[PDB]
Parts: sequence; C-alpha cells; structure tokens
Amino acid sequence: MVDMMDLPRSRINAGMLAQFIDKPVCFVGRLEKIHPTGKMFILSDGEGKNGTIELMEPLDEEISGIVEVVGRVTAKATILCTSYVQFKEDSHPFDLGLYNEAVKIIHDFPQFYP
Amino acid sequence: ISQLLSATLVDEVFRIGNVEISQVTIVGIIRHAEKAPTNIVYKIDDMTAAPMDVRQWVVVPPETYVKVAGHLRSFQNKKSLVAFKIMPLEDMNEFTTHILEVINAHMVLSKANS
Amino acid sequence: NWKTLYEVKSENLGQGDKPDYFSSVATVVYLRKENCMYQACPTQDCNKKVIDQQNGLYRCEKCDTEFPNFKYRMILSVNIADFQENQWVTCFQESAEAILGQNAAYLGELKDKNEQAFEEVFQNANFRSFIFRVRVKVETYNDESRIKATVMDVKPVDYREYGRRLVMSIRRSALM
Repeated sequence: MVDMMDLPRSRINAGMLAQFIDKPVCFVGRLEKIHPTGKMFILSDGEGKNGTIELMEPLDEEISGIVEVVGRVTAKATILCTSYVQFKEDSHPFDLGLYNEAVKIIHDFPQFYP
Repeated sequence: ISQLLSATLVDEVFRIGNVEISQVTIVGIIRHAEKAPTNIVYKIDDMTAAPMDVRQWVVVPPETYVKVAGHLRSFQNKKSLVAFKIMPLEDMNEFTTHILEVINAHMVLSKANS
Repeated sequence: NWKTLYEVKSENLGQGDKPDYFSSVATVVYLRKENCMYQACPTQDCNKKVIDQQNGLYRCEKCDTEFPNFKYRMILSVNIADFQENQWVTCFQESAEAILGQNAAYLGELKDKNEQAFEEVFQNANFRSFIFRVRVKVETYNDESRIKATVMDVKPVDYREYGRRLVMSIRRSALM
C-alpha cells in the first residue's frame, strides 16, 4: 500500500466515473445536497450530471458552492473522499463550464499534458 | 510539475522534449511550509505528481492556491525550484486559464522545432 | 487585432513607413528603475523637456517662457515576455501609472523621499500580466533603422474570454 497523496491524481467530471474504477481522481463540482447525518453529499459538473461523495467521519463545518475533493473511485461508481477543500468566490464567479471544457481538453491530447 | 521532474540537465541548462526552459511559472496548492532564518520552502502540489519543492529567500498559510515563477535547479540529482515571486490567486479562473496556457505553450513550440 | 510577439518580429510588422498597431497579452519581466522621470512644463501641452536655469526658475524652448514650478511625468521602458519571445516597449504617463498602480506625482515624491518603496513598486508590478495595445514604427537615428514600440493601453486580463479564445484556437488549429 502507498499513500494516495503522492500519486498522479487525475481530473475528471461525473460522466467519466465509469472508466476510472479504483484509481485516484480529482473532482470539481457545485454542492447540491447533504445527507442528514453529515456523512454524504453530492456534487454536479458542467453538464449537470451528479456524483456522490462518501466519507469516514461526521462533518462539523458547513460547506456550500464549488467543492474540491480527491479520493479513490470505488466499485459503486462513487468517490471515497480522503480530503476536500472549498474555493473562494467572494469577488468573482467560477465559470464551471469553462473548467469542464478545459478538462475535456486534457484527455483529448495527453502528450502535451502528461 | 509532472514535466518539470522529467527535465534533463545538460551544460547547466535544463531541457524538456525538444525545447529549452530556464524560467517557468506554475500554479498549485500549498501543502506545508517551514521557517528558516534565510529562506522558506513550500511543498506546492498541482495534482499530477508528488508535491514539488520551491525555495524562496528572505508566509502564505496552507491549503491556499498560489502562482509562482522562478528558476529550475538540480542538487544531488534532485529537482527543485527557486522562486522569484509567489502570489495567491484571487480570481479562481486564473488556474483554469493556466491549464490551457500550458497545453498551448508546450504544443506550439513542438511544431516550430519540427 | 490579436498578435503574438513572435509573429510581430517575424511577420513584417513595424518595418513599414506607417505606425502599425497591435494588441496582445504578455507578462512584465523587467522595469528600468533609473532615468524614468523628467521634470516637465506646467502648461497643458508641450513636446519639450524643460531646461533648468539654476535659479529656481525653468525655461521652455518651444513656447519661450519661464515658470517657477515643474510637473513630473513618466517615460518607462519595459520588457514584455511571452511563452515564445520578448520585446522592448516604452510607456508614457498614462500606461506607466496603470502598470505601477500609482499616479505620476506620488511616484515622483516617493523616488526622492522613499527609494525602498520606489523599488518595491516595481517589484510588486513585476511578473504581472496585462493586456497590451502597442504600436511599432521604424525610427532613423545616425543612419541606423530600428523599430521603436510605444504602449497605447494597459488593462487587466479577461480570463473567461482569454480561455475561450485559447480553446477555440486549440481545437481549430489541431483539426487542420
């Protein structure tokens, strides 16, 4: 076993979850809902699709908006989150459609983006 | 950071692929930092390889995105960066633009050398 | 009109007999810290650098008058670099005050009152990115022909449209 923090974490959207099972991934989305026990939530990407986030301990911090999480793709087409961070949008909005287009670009020609 | 650690060292000037580089800039998230009487070292992570090291001579708190520009160094065959300046992002679209800037830059020169 | 410094230097720009204008985005690398400010005439317009009379009074040759006060002004030479090339350009008060994020008089006071802060201004302004509108023309001096570049406008960057243009160029260019 090796720590996932020191691996090439990929960046993807909700729609690609079916082809990256068990590998580390990086997910960007806007918060949608929180399971009432504070142990699950769901994010959405530019296309509007959704992916679920699972955790290990209850969350004592309220989180909303664009969310940044990293984890391992489980067998249920889900993300087993290890860490999360939330951007700052206090002065500008995040053009999430532009980021989705950029992410679509990376996997089109990975030679220039190893 | 994925392509920096893969750079060759010849006659004091580092090369990547078919292009030379001496001054570079990247964007990532701080992971940890320590204080020294003469300089500071940050572990900048951009989620495509292990946290690189950047050194600045005489502090941004952790988990913050930043943009850096500096020089590439090798010491005991270990890659590192010496940074002229480090600036936290304010608009979060900067790194989304940077992701496309990188693919444009490291793709335009390739055909020129062809 | 979108241009790249490499194409500017390699597509026959500025070599003509007329001042050509172009706009591009690039990062500021170096700022000339000395020989930037020259005392100027209190009148509203004069294409003349005042001359000192060494008695608390100044004279202007173009208008042939004398006043007891002078106005500071800015001429800045700066190097702009991109992912493929670099270029030298010169900035007057309008663009210089934008890039330095200060007015001419305040910087003039600072240089003669606080030199460390004067340097820090250039330091902070260094490595920033702006959208540059520049014009280039050939000037003949002592029988040498060379291109001089002057900055028209300085503004911050449009990240969204910049990314849209980049992605459109990438998709279009590759598929050719």
